[PDB]
Amino acid sequence: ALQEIEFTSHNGRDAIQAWAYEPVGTPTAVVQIIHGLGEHSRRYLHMISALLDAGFVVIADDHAGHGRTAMQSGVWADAGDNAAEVVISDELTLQQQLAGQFDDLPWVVFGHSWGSMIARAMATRPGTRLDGLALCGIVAQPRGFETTLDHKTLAKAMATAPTDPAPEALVAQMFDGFADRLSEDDGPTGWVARSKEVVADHGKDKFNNFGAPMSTRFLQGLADIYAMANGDSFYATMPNIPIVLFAGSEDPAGDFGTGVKAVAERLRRDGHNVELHLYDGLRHEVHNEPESRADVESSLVTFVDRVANR
Amino acid sequence: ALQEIEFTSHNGRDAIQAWAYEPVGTPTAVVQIIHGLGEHSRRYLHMISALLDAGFVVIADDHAGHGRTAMQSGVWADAGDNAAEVVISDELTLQQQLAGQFDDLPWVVFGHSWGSMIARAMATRPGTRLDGLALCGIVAQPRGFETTLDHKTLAKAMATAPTDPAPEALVAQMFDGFADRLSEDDGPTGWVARSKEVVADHGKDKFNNFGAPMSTRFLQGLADIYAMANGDSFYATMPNIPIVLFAGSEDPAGDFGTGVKAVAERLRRDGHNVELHLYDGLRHEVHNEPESRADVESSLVTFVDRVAN
Ligand SMILES: C[C@@H](O)Cc1ccccc1
Ligand SMILES: C[C@@H](O)Cc1ccccc1
Repeated sequence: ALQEIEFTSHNGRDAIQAWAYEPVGTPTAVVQIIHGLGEHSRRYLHMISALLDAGFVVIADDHAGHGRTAMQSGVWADAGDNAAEVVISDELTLQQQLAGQFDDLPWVVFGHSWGSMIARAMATRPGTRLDGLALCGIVAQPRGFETTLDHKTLAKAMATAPTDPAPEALVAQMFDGFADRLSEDDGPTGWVARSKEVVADHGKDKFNNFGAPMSTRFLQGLADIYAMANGDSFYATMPNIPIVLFAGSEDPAGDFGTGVKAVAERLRRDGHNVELHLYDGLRHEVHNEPESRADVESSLVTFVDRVANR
Repeated sequence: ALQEIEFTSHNGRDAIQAWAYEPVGTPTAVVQIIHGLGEHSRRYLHMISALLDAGFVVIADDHAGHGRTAMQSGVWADAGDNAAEVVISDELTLQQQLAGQFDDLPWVVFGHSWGSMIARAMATRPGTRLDGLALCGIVAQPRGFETTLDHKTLAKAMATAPTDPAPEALVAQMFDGFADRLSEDDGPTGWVARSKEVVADHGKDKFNNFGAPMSTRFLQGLADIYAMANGDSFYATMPNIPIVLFAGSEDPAGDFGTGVKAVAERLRRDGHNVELHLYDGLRHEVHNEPESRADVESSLVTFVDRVAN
C-alpha cells in the first residue's frame, strides 16, 4: 500500500512531500529513511523495495529545500531560518504522520550523510521514536567542519546577510578535503561513489538538482547540525539501543574511515551496542555502490530484525 | 534518476500522473507498465526495481479514473466518453513523453488485466512503439465478457444515461464467475491472489480505492477494449514480434487458464512467437503472488533481453 503524506514544514513555507510504503502482510518494524544533502528520498527505491520484502513499513520525506519539496515550493538548498531545528522538527513530525497505525512496532531511523547528522540530533530529543539507529555516509571529523570552516566569518555573514547565497569561500572551507583522493576523470562530485555510473546518475537526476546554491542560513544549519551530531551531548544522551554504522573507507565525509572509527570507538567505550561496516576502497554512497549495496541492505535487514527481536 | 511526467488525457479532463525510472549506466531497453482495473502504477515498486536492476528504463502512468490521476482529479472509475480510445491514446502519449531520450532502444509493453487489453489494442495501431509484448492477468474468453454481459441492455443504458453510474446488474454480469473457485472467507476479491496478504493489501491501498463505482460509459469502455483485444482484428493485425504470456491457472479473467491457452494456441496456429507461463494453482496477480513473483520477473527480464538481441 502507498500513502502520500504532506505536512507544513516547521519553517512555515514548505509543503514537505512524504511517502509511506506498507508491505503485504503484518509488518514487523518501521524504517524511516532520512536522505542527505542535494538528493531526495525516492532515490532509495532499491532499498525501499528490499525493506518492504523484509516485512517493514518504510517512511521518508524530501526535506526542506530538496527533491519534490523544492520542486513544489520552487526553493532549493534553503530550509528557512533555524535550518537545523527545521529539519529535525520535520523528521519528528514525519514520525507522527503514522500515529495510531504502527504504535506497537519498533522504529529504526536510517540516516545518510546530512541525514546521519539529523538522525544523531533526533536521538538526543525525548519525543523521538527510535528503537535502533542506522547511520550511512557518516559525517564525522572531516577537516572542513572540524577545522577549515571559519566560524567567525560565518557569524559575520549571518549577522549581515543571512538570506544571501552562502559566500563561496565558506562553502569551500566547509567541504575542504572532499576532493583529496579524486582524479580529474572522477570530477568534483567523484566522492559520491567509486562507480562513475552512480555519480553520473546523481548529477542527472532532476529530483537531486545537486549543486543549487545554498543560502548562508542553510550553511549555518549544516555547521549547527554537525555540532549537534558529533558533540558531547550526542554521546552523553545516546539511548540504550542497537546502533549500526555503514561507511566507505574512501569517503571524505567520515575523514576516510578515521572519523567513523572514532564514532564507533566512543560509543563502544561507553557500553553501547555498536555494529560497524567499513567498506574498503569505496566512497560515500556505500548503499548505492554496486560493490556494497547488497551487503548494506542485507546487513540493515538483519539489524532491523535484531531490533525487533529485542 | 526519476522523472515526473504529466500530460492532459485524451478525455480533456485528467492530468495523467506518470513516472519514468532510469537505471544507473546505459540502459538497454524501455519497459512500459500498464496497470489494470482498480489499481495503480506505484503498486509495481518490486517489478520496477527488478527491471532497473536489469538495466531497463521503466515508464508507467496511473490511467484516467485510477491512482494518483483520480486522487488529483477527484474522479474515480470513469475515463470520459470513448473510454477505450481515451486509455489507448494516453498509453501512446506516454511513449512520446520520452521522445528523443531513448529512440534507439527496444520498447517492451507489459500490460496486466485491463492493461493486457490496452496493450493488445495498442499492438494493432500504427505508430505504437512495440518491439515485444508481455501480457499478465490476461483477460481472455471469460464467461462474463463472452456471454453473460447483455450488450442490448448496456446499449440501452449508453443511449439514455451514459454518464450515470453503471447499473449494478451489468457490472455483476461483466465479472460473472469471478468467485467460482473461492470460499466465503476468501471474500469477493479472493480471485486477486492465493495470498490472502496480497488481497488484504489490495483492499486497503488508498491509491487503488478499489470498488469505486464505474460509470456506464466506463463499463462500455471495458466491453469495447475486450473486443479490441480478443476480436478477429487483434489476431489478424498483431505484429510478428516476440509475445510472452503470464497467467494463473486459477485466474477467472483467463477462464481459469482455458482462455489463455486458447490465445496462445490461436497466435501459434497463425505463426506467432509465443512464450507461455501458466502458473498452476495461482490466481490473477501472478506478478504479486509470493510463489510466482520472482519467476514472472526473471522471465520478463530474459524476454526483454531477447527482444533487445
Ligand atoms: C553531508 C552529506 O549530506 C554529503 C554532502 C557533502 C557536500 C554536498 C552534498 C552532500
Ligand atoms: C480486468 C482486470 O483489470 C481484472 C479486474 C476485474 C474486476 C474488477 C477489477 C479488476
